[PDB]
Amino acid sequence: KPRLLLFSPSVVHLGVPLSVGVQLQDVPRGQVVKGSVFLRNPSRNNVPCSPKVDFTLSSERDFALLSLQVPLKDAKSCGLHQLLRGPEVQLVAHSPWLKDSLSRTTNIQGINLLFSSRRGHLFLQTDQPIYNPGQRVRYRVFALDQKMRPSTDTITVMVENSHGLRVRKKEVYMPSSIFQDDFVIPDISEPGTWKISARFSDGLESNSSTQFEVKKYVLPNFEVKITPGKPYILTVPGHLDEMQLDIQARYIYGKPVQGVAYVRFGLLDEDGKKTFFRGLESQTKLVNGQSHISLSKAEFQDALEKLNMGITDLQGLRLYVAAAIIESPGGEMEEAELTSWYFVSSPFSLDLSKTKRHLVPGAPFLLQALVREMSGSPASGIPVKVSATVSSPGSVPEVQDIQQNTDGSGQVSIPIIIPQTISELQLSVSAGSPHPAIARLTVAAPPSGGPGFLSIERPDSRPPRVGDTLNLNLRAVGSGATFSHYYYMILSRGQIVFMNREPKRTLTSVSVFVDHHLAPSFYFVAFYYHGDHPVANSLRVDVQAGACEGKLELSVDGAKQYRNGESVKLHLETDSLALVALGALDTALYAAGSKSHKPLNMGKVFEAMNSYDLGCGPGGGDSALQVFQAAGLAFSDGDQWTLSRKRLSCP
Amino acid sequence: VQLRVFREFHLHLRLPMSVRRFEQLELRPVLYNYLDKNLTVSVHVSPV
Amino acid sequence: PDGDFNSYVRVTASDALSPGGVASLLRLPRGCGEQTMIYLAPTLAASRYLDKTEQWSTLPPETKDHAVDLIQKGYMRIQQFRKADGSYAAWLSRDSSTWLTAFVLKVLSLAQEQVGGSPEKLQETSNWLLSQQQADGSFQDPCPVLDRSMQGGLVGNDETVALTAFVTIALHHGLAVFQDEGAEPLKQRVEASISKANSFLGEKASAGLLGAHAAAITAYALSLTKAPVDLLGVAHNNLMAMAQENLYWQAPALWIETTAYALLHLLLHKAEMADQASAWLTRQGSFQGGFRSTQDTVIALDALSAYWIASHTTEERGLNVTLSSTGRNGFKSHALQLNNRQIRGLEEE
Ligand SMILES: *[C@@H]1O[C@H](CO)[C@@H](O)[C@H](O)[C@H]1NC(C)=O
Ligand SMILES: *[C@@H]1O[C@H](CO)[C@@H](O)[C@H](O)[C@H]1NC(C)=O
Repeated sequence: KPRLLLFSPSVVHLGVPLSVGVQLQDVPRGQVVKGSVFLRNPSRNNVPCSPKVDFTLSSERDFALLSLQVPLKDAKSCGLHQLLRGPEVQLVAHSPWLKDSLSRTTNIQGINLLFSSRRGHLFLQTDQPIYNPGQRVRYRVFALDQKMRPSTDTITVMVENSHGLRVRKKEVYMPSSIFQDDFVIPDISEPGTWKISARFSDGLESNSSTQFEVKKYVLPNFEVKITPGKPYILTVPGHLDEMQLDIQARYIYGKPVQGVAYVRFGLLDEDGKKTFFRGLESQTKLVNGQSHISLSKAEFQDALEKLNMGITDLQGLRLYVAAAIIESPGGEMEEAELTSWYFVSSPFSLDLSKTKRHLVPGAPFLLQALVREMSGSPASGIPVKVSATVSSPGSVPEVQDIQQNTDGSGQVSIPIIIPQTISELQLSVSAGSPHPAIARLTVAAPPSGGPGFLSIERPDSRPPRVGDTLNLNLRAVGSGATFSHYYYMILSRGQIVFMNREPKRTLTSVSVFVDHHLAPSFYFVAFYYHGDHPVANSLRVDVQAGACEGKLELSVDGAKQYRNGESVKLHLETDSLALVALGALDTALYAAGSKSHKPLNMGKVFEAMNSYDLGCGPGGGDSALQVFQAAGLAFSDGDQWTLSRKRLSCP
Repeated sequence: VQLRVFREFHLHLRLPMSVRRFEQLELRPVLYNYLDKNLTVSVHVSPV
Repeated sequence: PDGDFNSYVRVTASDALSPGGVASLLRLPRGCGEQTMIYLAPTLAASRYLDKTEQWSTLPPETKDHAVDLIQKGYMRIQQFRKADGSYAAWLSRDSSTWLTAFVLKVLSLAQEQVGGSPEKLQETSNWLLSQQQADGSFQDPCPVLDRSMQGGLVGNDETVALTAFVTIALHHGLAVFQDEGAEPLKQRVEASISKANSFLGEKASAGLLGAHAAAITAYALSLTKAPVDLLGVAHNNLMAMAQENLYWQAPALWIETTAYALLHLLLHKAEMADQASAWLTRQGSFQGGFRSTQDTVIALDALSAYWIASHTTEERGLNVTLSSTGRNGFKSHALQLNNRQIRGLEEE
């Protein structure tokens, strides 16, 4: 009956400490256990290439969170890098209490993890997005560790040519976590996109890359932007909406542009074949720098019939509009093109990725949807209708209809109720009217006869910020109240962070303080033992993207306008001593560039931090082992264990 | 931090990337007059 | 004549047995001096096969320690049956047997990597094996093994040649664990004895008219123990001349044993020929409760592990290019090398 749990992340990143959580379940008050935990290679020999970490547990302290280092030297020593097929290492928890008390066959219990080689973060920056051939390129690369603090490790940068050939390689010994370097593009370089990579010398797969386009150009004077009236066209047989565009020309310094806009229309398929209408062209002057144009239904249908086609064929095609305005009397001409005006049959969209799957019976099932306009910002105030059919539990199926208007950012949380002994649930979601966006989802109930279910309820369905406490309501449904505590844990960025023990009451509430080491998302895994079987549930929370751990405000007090040669006072403020990496860039470079090349902002940093995570899906499982596997854990008590990951990426 | 600069009266000159020697070209500097007063100027290129 | 010259060089490089079945062989040894070997041999073979094939990731870590402790207990089991001169007979009172000593020596040598047992005790066993050698290098078994069905393909038209080949195989396996210092006459006489035995085996293979299993084990013994060129060549030619046809040779244990021995010998010698033999062996081992006799289990597992380790090994696939030319800038030669370089088909300019 007594059991010793063991939790650890599914994937080990060599050279970075491993968060191993041990727990003691159903132990008499008079028993105190002590042992050690270490990594181990199963093939070479039982040679522990990790410093053994001791743990002591008792009735009053039945769990302990240990940090287990995995140094590079020991890991290389045991032949982990000499394995032929399969990068797999084992973690073992050895204690003499197992043999003495449980009389087990052996006193070794553990899991089969899957090591990797990624470590730390590297960020690369270049002087400007687009370069002229034969122009110097200045790039700097910052290096940080997994804790997001500056690192002094050694990287090996390398430039690549447009064809893919290496052009320059270097190795650096950073004492300041920044490396700056210059190189010259060959004068005869053909147009293309060059890539700069940077990886840790020890870690083979710890690379990070940036791209810059090489193209022969002269910096423009003004930018031309084409904006559709709506980002979509309704090709529904009932009706076809109006096609109207606004073309705006603006000098780089703000003043409008006087000139003549020449616009041409055509069809464009996803393959990349353009079919222009020999006609329908527009030639209009610009008033206040903006010109309003439109294509009437009659002329559009005439053009379509002249092309030997009907309006039914406009399924994947998009209307392609090209413009080439000529400034007057300067004479300079600039061109713009639009490749995002799709033909659609529904002006809305539905994203049911937030909705859980295979959820517990006897508790409300929350359907979460994000209604978004076709190629646009999330909608608000658009009614959403859900028809949920609870399939045969033994009798005829029963249907329910619930309608709710989206509040803000498109979020809608519709609590469809589900009875006990449910078989399956079928969900038909329709957003907006007329011309609704329809989505479907089917959920299969867990097999009957289980030891119970755990329901995790979130009273607030909005993304918490940083520094705000979060409350979840744990409850046990369809089970016997024989236990006394709920055990829960948090999983952020692929490593166990928190592990606690909450007493059991009616509607137990747990509070988690959203700190700065939980962003941009975390998994809340809770469970309890109903006799000799685990009952578990999980949940994913997306912390809202906001400010940094520190701060940096570059502010220039005064008006935006200036004059060449003026002196500008630039203020920098932080919370500690920091190496501010400054850079001032022209804006006409973006106009010169054919394709958008977004810079390094907080979105990229947040994606970098959470790319190390092992979680997969919005949470929930048919059993305890499935829940832990979805979360990203490695559980093994003696009778149950999770099979090793087959590949780093979830199916 | 966007930081725009302006003159309210300036000369804009845009030369090509390169030109073959002995091949005639045309320079087209443009005067921009964003002031509220109608003006008159004299434009010349310094010999070299 | 007043132009600009540039040059660029770019070198573009363009490029098993199911774990459950083998795991079931782990059984705790029990019984007399023969039953312990009966239980241990497939168990140690299974442990070695899983260890080399790296299939432990499909089993819980408790299994590995259980297997280690089981093998330790099995090794300690025969320590009480040892005689004065390391004979390792079936019983303390009963007389010894050459095959039993050879099997014990081979198992102990193969199981010395996990537990450190005194090699000085293995010296006496090797000495006892040497003391029974004949003038031409052969050996005679004073008493046949109690169970004859567990011996595999040894029984047949010829028995002495196969027994001598197996004893030589065991001696070579125990040769590796010999201490790098001390007992120099012992290792010298071991080398002389094995050389004489390879000479005898080569002469017998040249004579021909040998059993299939006997020919296979003699060929493997010659190939492993560094036979001379002529004897190894004639033995190999004799062995290949009797090859049958992916089907090769519910199959009898003799077929499995001879196929495994031939596969191991040939791997020691792999191009469109070992694949069919390996596939047939794997298909035979896929039978529920397959690999009946202990000898076939051990030999097939060793052969399959060796084949896997040979097949799954990779190659460096390096490359080097050097350019040398003479010009007004003195003389200069320039060397550039691509390789795997962590990127399959590295390209340099
Ligand atoms: C790192 O390199 C691999 C190839 O080794 C590549 O597939 C991967 O995209 C790179 N990671 C980046 C650029 O973040
Ligand atoms: C400048 O020129 C316009 C004609 O282009 C003329 O009518 C006007 O009187 C002049 N003076 C101004 C705008 O002060």
